[PDB]
Amino acid sequence: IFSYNQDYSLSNESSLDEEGKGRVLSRLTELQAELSLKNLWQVLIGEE
Amino acid sequence: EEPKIPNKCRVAAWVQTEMNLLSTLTSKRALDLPEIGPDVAPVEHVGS
Amino acid sequence: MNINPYFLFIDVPIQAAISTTFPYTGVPPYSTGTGYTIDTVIRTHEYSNKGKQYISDVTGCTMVDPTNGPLPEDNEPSAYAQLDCVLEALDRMDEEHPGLFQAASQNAMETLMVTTVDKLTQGRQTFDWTVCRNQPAATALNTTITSFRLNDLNGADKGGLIPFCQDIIDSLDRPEMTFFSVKNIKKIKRIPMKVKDKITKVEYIKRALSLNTMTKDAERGKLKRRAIATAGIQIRGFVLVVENLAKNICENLEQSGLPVGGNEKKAKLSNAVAKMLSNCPPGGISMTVTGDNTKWNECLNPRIFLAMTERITRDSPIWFRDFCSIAPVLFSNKIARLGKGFMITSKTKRLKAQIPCPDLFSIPLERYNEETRAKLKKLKPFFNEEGTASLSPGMMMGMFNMLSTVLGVAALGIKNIGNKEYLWDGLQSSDDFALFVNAKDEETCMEGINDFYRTCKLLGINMSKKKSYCNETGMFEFTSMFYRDGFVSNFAMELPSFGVAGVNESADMAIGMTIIKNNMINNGMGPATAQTAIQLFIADYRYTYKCHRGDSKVEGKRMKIIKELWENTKGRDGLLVADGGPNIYNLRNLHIPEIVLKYNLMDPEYKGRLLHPQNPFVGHLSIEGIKEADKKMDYDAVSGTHSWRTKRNEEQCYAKCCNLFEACFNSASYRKPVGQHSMLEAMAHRLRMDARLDYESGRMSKDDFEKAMAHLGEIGYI
Amino acid sequence: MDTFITRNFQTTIIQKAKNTMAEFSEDPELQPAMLFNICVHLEVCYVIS
Amino acid sequence: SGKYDPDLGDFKTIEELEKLKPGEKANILLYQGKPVKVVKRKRYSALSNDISQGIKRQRMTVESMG
Amino acid sequence: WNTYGPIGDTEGFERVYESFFLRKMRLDNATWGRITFGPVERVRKRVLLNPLTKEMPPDEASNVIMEILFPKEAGIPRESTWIHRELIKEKREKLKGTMITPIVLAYMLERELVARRRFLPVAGATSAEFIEMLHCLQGENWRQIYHPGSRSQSMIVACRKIIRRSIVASNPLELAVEIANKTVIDTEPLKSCLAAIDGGDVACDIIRAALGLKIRQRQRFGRLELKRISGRGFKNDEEILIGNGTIQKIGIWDGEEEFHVRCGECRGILKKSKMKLEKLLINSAKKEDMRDLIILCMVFSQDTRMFQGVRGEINFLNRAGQLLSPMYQLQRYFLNRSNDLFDQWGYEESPKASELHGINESMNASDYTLKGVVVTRNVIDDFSSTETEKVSIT
Amino acid sequence: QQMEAIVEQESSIQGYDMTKACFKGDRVNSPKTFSIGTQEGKLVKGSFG
Repeated sequence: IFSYNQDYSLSNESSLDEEGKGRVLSRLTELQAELSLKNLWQVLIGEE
Repeated sequence: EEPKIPNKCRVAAWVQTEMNLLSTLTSKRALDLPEIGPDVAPVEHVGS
Repeated sequence: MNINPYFLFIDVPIQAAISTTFPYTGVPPYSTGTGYTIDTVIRTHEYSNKGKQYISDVTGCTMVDPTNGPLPEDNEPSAYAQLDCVLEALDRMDEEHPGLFQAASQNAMETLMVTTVDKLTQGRQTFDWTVCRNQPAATALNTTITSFRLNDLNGADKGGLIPFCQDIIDSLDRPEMTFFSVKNIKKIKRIPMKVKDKITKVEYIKRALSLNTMTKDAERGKLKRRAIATAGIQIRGFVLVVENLAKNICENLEQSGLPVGGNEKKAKLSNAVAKMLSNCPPGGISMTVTGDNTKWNECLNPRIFLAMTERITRDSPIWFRDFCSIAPVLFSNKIARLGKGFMITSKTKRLKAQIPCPDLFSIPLERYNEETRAKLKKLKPFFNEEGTASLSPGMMMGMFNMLSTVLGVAALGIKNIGNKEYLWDGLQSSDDFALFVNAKDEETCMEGINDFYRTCKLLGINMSKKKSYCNETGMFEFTSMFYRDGFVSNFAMELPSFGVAGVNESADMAIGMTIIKNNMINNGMGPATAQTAIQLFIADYRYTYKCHRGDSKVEGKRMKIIKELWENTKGRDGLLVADGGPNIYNLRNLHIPEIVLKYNLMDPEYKGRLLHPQNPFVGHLSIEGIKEADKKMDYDAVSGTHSWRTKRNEEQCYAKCCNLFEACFNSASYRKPVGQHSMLEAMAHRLRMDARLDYESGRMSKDDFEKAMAHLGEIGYI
Repeated sequence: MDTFITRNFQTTIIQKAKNTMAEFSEDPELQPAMLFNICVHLEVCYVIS
Repeated sequence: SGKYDPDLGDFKTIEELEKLKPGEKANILLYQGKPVKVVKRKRYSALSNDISQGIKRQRMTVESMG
Repeated sequence: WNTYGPIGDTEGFERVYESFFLRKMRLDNATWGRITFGPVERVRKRVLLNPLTKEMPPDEASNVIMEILFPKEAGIPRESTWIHRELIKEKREKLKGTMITPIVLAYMLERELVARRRFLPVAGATSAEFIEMLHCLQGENWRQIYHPGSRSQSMIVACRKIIRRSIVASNPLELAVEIANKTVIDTEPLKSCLAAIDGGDVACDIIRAALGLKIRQRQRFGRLELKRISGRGFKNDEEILIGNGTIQKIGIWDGEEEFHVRCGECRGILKKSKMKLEKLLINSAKKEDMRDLIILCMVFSQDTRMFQGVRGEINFLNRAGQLLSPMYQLQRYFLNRSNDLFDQWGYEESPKASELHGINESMNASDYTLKGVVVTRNVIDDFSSTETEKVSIT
Repeated sequence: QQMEAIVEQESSIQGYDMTKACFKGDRVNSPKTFSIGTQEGKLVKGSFG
């Protein structure tokens, strides 16, 4: 599980290398920043 | 105060004479205008 | 011989010499507006007096409802609009277009969910109820935000316009309403302070629904004065959303002249007339009605606009449908403020006194002038005790331009009544419509014109039979643009635009030259006219800034220094017209800033001095206007000594917070910052990093570092 | 929101998300946030794999 | 990757960031503030290539099952 | 200060204000010619007011500006800096060594990158270089000759090749987008000139739809660009006998409709009813373009005369070897043999009027025109409200 | 402006430039004359200037 605030929970820490987690987190952070710039972040409502 | 309406007047004669006189050449000239840059294109030559 | 300028039209068509007819060189008419406002209220209620008259139990103000009222039996203006006919016109428009209503409503909703509250800061002056005056939109919004904080109202901090509109609607239910009012306390001096004032629910409702009034003095081509109304901040969001929706709908409609402006409108006009000429049957006649609607807003009931909003959003979320229907409700129960009141004077004692509106009826009416006597005798029924007029029916000018245009286009698009052997179509834009009726003869053309007039009368639209005429297609006028035999003369009315822009030397010059070139492109200004405009503008520009040619013997403070510079520098063709340099601009190079134009001709010392990297005359905070010149016009200038700014003519809180944030993050001034954290911590982190970097680079001393660190320490982000 | 989805996501991921929503009878237009969430889920899965 | 993680102390500039060998952890500021922890990359990335290859594998699987 | 005081640095102006000095260079080296005082026909067009170093959308422009002149606050570079890496490094090197306030440079870069487009009356060339001087070049009753001091064809060809490659396979969209975003033109993927120009050839529009970009919502039929004006057409299937004697089951539009029609340099207005063309108004632009417009509008209108005018056979395919719908087969047949429906269409008296004048089957401005066709000696300006409405991709 | 337009119209008719012809005339075109005034019910012409 990955969160938009640059934190994650992994059942096993060896499943993904440093690069994979870093890249997914970078994509999530870019999406968050773009949403905030477009003001969709607050309007956005999660999977619950 | 009651509103003061404009007077209802007739055709004068000084207006016509002034219209005639202000529209005639005089040896005296006052209207002067600042210079502009050299004209190099044909279009600005025609304009000049 | 007696001269006669009108004789010019004997040898020239009127359209060709139309520019000379308009007196757009003299002083435009300028102005109490209370009389005009009372007259407007009187006329608005008079046109709808036959409607249903009741008393609002939410505010206690009398209301007149013309909708679904008696059908007019006379040519006089009628606001009695039948709802079924409006829905029929809307349905015909929907059928004639593929799901346009759904697309427009969805796009409006999407752009609404993205809109921020600060968009309400744009526009013009707005009515502020905390002071019951007219204040700049930004100040009014800030004051209302501040007041809402006291009564447990929030959503402005939440960002988007949805929470702001939600808590605005909530505010109408609070049993009280607390805010800060200006108190001009006497101490003799009059010092303004903030006093925590409170008002009840009914008073707050009246304040929110009140519409402030002012005189439309800027008008140029109308003898009789009209009153323009400014609304409060509690209607701005809803009116904005409905206007955006109506713009979305009308943009697709080929019959709508708005919001396209400039050569686009000419293109639309010519294309429409060509289309109608093509569509004419064989030997039939396509007559053009040049129409100029009057009482275009004193007959449009806001209830019809409520119905139009509901029908337009036929398939949309219930929450959005409710949200976009609030503006018609607020307008249908609006109240009108009344100027500053009449003035009564006695000449036997040289005494005069202005009577505030709340005291209008505190005086025997036998003392007002007979005209105002009748005005008040007719306004008494709707007069509120506080000094406002209950004005439910009709609209004030300028609010629903797009929605009214959409209603007009709906009327236009019916295109037939009873399957009679004719058709009609036209252009409509905000109180100006041009109609085209095609038939097999003139008689049927006017049968169609009369049918269209009747249909308009069924929606509250009342075309002016005095300001309108009809002729053959190929010659008419639309919004002061004249079409004749394919020739569309842009009526030369941009003349009052050659004065200095009054922002600074270089910027004013760039704006003026760009204006000249744009006029050449658009209005057909001839090359000789453009050269003479350059000459006149340069004369005015030199005079206004006291900088003539250095050689000339004119005297002045800066002129002596210009004279000195004239011979202190050899290269004399590189100086700027602000430095007494010779003019170099011509038609071929109106698109180039002069600083780059004269860059080669300058002298090394001159260009070094003028184009210094640092100038005490140039400041970062002065760059705000470097993009758009206030309409936002784009101009190209160059950084230099002549890029200065003129002297100025929770305020400090917000102002200095924003200024400091910009000074810390220099990138903020250009693009919107991004972050989900408090401003304080961002500034603290940035300043800590900057202090460390300054020390490591040797730019800060050790004692300086310790001090900084302590402070940043105290703040709580170290 | 749909404009952001079009700009920041490839047409392929958008098509896959739309197909998934259709399988569940959920309208992508009426729930743009859910469509964005599904697109992000697909993108992160592809990025992981 | 990660949050502030104050174990590194103060932040470091881009020039000092380059000094770190690949795979290290650094404490940086993102956008206007927003402290975060970053890891120097050992490669160059192409999201479009990854998405295209994922789609290719997905359709290969679909065809093979079909 | 302009007279005496500190003397600054002159280097920065050589490159910082590059656009202005390029404007001056284009003006100085331009060559002027004669002046034609005769009337000039002008069309209202969406033109780019000023030339751009590399046209990009506003958001990409802002991100690039920040990446250039704001080294800090550059979190997670998006999929835009790699595309414009050359521009980033060039502008970075050029602007280094200056001391001007950053906001001035940011605004100048925004001018140099973000596009500015407007509706203008133009006649002749349309590149931004000529638009800069449009105030002098053009004129309601005067014209001047001016010559100011490529990638398009390549992108057209690349998009066509991608379309042909992807169509033949199944699930064309994914393959097409893979090739499009994996392609490059000498420094950059295809999302560097596709995103630059507005619209373009139908292949480019389809590729942009496959990619993420905005495309003008004009209806492309063959080469015709159609913009609906009014009316709703019910597409109902019907069985119609073709002039060749065969019977085809195809969709026909019941109801009246009208469209602004464009093809190359030809503009016009078409009004059609079901199974019949009613009216067509055009301006004289070019013989080839006019013939293409007439034939394509003829095929699109689905006039019964067009069906009865077929004489050969309709079994053609594309370069990928696929059988097309009968509409496009008829389009290809008629374009290949233009003198097929023209002969049997029928003629109509000339449009007797002040300006309306006819055109014959040979495209010469000759009277005794085609039934319905009319050529007006005026300017038809069309295609307003380019909403770029939401469009899906199958 | 208006006079400019006038002259331009003339230029549209015959190719060359007429600003000397309308004002003073030439060997091929007479000076341009408008109707300017009147006297005793008789309208009078007037030079371009």
